[PDB]
Formats: sequence, structure tokens, C-alpha cells
Amino acid sequence: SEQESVKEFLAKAKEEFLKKWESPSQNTAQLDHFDRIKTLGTGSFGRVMLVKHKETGNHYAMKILDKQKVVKLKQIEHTLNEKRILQAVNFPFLVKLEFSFKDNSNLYMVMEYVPGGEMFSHLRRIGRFSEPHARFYAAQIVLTFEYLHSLDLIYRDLKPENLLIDQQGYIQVTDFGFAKRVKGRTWTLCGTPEYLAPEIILSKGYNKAVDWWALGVLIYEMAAGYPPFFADQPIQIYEKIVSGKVRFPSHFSSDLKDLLRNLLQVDLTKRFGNLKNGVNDIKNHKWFATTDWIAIYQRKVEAPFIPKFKGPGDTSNFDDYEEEEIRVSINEKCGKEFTEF
Amino acid sequence: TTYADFIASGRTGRRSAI
Repeated sequence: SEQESVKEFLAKAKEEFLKKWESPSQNTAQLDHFDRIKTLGTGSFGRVMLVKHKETGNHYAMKILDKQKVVKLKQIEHTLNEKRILQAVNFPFLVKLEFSFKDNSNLYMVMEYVPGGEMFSHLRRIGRFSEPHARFYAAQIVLTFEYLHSLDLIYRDLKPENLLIDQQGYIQVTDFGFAKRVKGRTWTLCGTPEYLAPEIILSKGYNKAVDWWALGVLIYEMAAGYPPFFADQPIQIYEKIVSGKVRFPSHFSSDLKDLLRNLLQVDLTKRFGNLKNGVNDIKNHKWFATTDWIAIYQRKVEAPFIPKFKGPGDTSNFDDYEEEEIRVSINEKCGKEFTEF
Repeated sequence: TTYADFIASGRTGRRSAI
């Protein structure tokens, strides 16, 4: 039976995860093993740099966090979450953490370099994706959330800026800064305005259903070319999110609108992904009837496009950023807070 | 059009977390 095969897959994946979750890797490289090349992108907490490993010549993407800034911004526990989770997961659509380490000043997470750029860039440039193309990407996120949620993990920052396109045209999810292992509910106000579920905005307890809401926002944005709730300032976005009103482009199919209303339910107890049948309400929806879930997992479906590749170390699929010096103090900062990193 | 209203808005670039 197909359903038993999925249960067995997830049970073994949890056994594998828990071993790494309980005994995390630590201190697996050092800064002078790498030459720093160029900044690939930024987030609210730090930057990610293209680096080259001196001995092998391999390129990687290195996230750098300033320990004192993390402390000042009250992100200590979130940063410990990020690294502990990312070193423990293993999934086709999650970026691989290759090394991690810290020094007197900074924390470092060295990932596989995903060269095709952010989905964001491609989506803005082309305007919108066709429904088949949006469906190809969406299916990868559905499987990824099935995996993460089965491990008690909530992701909490889905958006095109965090979905990188690999050389086969498939997604790699990056930025686990808000990911958290939780059984039952949590309360932190975090995420990106356009993607926040109503229960986050309204300061309610919330659960994995916020990721399913965010999937609704993502699919809408991919297929429309703009988000379902947009404005010039966050507060106006929040008013629209909580209203229960959503409007769809005239070109959206019947099945797409039906799926989206089910994911964009303002009452989390009525939201797809959070009903008795869980993820299967999504996987069995008419909009996904042509999706071969195992073929997607195995990366056997033809991709909408292959990013352009001009040799190793090429960053032409990414914007340019102002560069700043990575300084390392002679004195250790915030040692006790980051002991476990 | 809704598209034109989005393209003229202030939130068409990369969006940061709150």
C-alpha cells in the first residue's frame, strides 16, 4: 500500500533526524579554510557570501552572523534553532549545510552554493508563472512541509526570496532563521509581512498551519505575479490578511481558486493542511491531480527552466551588494550564549 | 489594473523578515 510506504518513509526519516538532533555536529571547518569572494544576498540578521574552499576549490555559500548583533536583536535562541535544525535535516529540496563553526566575533554556516538565483528574481522578471510551472514548484514545497512537519518542525519564512533554483531547475529552501521544533503551539511574532497568517498578526497561539497559509500566499504570488495581500506599508497588508477577503486574477483556473481559498482560510481550524486528513487534502486536490509525487521527489519531472550557468563561481543569477569587511576581534564575544553552536 | 498597482507600489523588491 502506497500510504504505508509513506508512513514508513517518514518513520525512518524521523529516526535519522533525531540522532542528529540529539548529537549535533560542531566546529567542522574554520575561516581560513576559505577565500571570500562576493556577497550573494542579505537578510534582516546577516549576509551570505560566495566562498571558495582553498584545498578542494569547491564553492560554497557562507552565512555570517555577528554574535553581538544577534544578542542585541534578541535572536540568540532562533540562531541556535537554525543551526541545530539545518545540521539534522536531509531532504531533496532543503539546502545542505556542509560545515559550521564560530570565532571570537561571528557564527558561520557553510552551505552548498545554489547557483541559479532566488525564485524571486525569475518570478519578478517573467511577471508570473504558468499554472503548470507554479504547480511544479508548489509540489516541492508540499513535500518539504510534509517532511518538516512530521519532524515537529515549523519553517515560518516561506517566500520566493528563500527558494533557490538549482542547476536541475529544482528548489532548495534556504534560511532556517525562524525554524523551530515544537509540539503543540507557539507565539513568536516572526515572518515576512505578506506571508503572515492571521493568527500570527492577531497575537494568537499558532502551529504548523501557518506554513500552509504561507503556501497559499506563495502559490498565489507565483501564478498572479503579485501577492494576494499587498500595500505600501505592513499595517495595511495586515488589515487585508485578517479580513477574510481575497480576490483572484480572472485567468486563475477553477481548481486553483478552490485550492487557494482552502489554504487562505482565516480560521486555522478549517485550513487545508490542518484538517483530519492533514497533507493529503492538499496532495489529493484536483489542482494536483496530474502531479506524480514520487517523480517530483526523485527529481524526474522536466523542469520549467534550467538557470544559465557560466562556470563555477559565477554569480550572474544574483544581484550585486555592497561589500563589508568580515572583522574578527582579538577578544571572544558572547561565549556563554553560543556555547552549543 | 491590479498588476499596475503592484508594480507602482513600494514592496516589489526583496522583502525582509519583521
